[PDB]
Amino acid sequence: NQSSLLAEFGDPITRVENALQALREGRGVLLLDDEDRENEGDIIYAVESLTTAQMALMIRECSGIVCLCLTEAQADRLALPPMVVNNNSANQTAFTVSIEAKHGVTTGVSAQDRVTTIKTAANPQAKPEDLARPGHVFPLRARAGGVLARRGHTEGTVDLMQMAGLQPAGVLCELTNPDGSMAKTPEIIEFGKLHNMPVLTIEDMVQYRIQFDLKL
Amino acid sequence: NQSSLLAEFGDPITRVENALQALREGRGVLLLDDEDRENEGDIIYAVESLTTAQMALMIRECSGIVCLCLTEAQADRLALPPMVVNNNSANQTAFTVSIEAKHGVTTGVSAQDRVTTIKTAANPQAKPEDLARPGHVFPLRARAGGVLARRGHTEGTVDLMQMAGLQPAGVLCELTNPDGSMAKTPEIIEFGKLHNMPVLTIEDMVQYRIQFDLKL
Ligand SMILES: O=C(CO)[C@H](O)[C@H](O)COP(=O)(O)O
Ligand SMILES: O=C(CO)[C@H](O)[C@H](O)COP(=O)(O)O
Repeated sequence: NQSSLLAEFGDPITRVENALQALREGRGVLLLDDEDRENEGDIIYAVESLTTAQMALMIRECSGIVCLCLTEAQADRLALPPMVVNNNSANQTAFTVSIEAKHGVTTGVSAQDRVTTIKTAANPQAKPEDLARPGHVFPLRARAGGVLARRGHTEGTVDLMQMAGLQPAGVLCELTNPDGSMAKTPEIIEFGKLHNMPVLTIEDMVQYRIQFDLKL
Repeated sequence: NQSSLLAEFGDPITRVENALQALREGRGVLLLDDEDRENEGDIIYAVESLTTAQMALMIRECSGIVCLCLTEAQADRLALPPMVVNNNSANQTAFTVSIEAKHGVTTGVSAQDRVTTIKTAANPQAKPEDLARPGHVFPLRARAGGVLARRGHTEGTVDLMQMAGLQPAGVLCELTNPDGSMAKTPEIIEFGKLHNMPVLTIEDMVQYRIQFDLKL
């Protein structure tokens, strides 16, 4: 089972604390949502410490559709409305229009270029004109309340940054097996051991936020 | 130089003919745009013969942002308007809203799921309701006239299918080096030898279409 498989990463509180410390150290984490939801594990990195090598790993090992999780306030500052008015995706994934840094990039898709765009968008002083649309980074609007309002990786990403005392922006991408199928828990666990990345779940975060009374 | 490097794939007419034959055989090709444009090589596959293994290779080896090149007529049939009204991307890349098959998929990102979405969208009998929006496949509207009107990989993709007598839909994705930088011509050539994929350029296609008087 999953509870049993994740036991070696510690108990739920420990899994959360280890993930937060990894982010504070500039390392990535692996976040699983509910088994009855997507049942997928995303690599998560903080934007603050994001490097080209970390983006290259996401591209190499994940779906390649690398998303930028923002607060509603930051997406509003950037003038990024939802990509679609009537979202009928299964989870109502909150894609805004896609973005490219207006300056400092070329075609936008290289690992370096994606980082430039992400840092440009996540800048607390950013303005809409700093970003061209469309582009090759995919922002996502986290719901107010985080994982206590919506049990998505989007909310998990922003909550992890806030809980770790980091600027409230992170990137995510779904871990993919070489044959193109999506990684499930055993493969996620093995990837996290290989890359020294903590694994935790949305359920871990929810019970952690409830018990420590963690508004954000 | 590039002319010299591609000489081993044949002369320009031969490079085009070999690419067309590969597509007819269900194989992929590598298309380079102008050195002074993106200077990137895209893997191209025909939708008609697209397999999970081909999609997995694109995800593994390319940017992961896999695009579906459609005619204007097919995008209109699907009710896919441009993603952004005032496109200010550098090349005015003609992204529509992103799409997911409404049925037959789960999270949409697995290689199989992307193929299901692509085949669903490319179906000559498709209807808008067959696709959820947003999603994890990125359609692109090819300009009328193809590479004789716009020298993009988008037009190259649809033109190649039409020139090969295939249904006029193809997928593309930018070849990426493991370190996250974008592949340039020497790496593209080496990838095409490794994977038995012909390499050709947009310039090859333009002069080919002009000289053989090829409306499409
Ligand atoms: O679609 C996705 C990104 O492209 C993934 O599902 C991502 O994990 C965000 O979605 P959510 O917040 O719904 O879990
Ligand atoms: O952005 C892209 C896809 O995401 C690439 O540039 C793609 O090759 C299509 O663009 P174009 O037709 O302008 O060459």
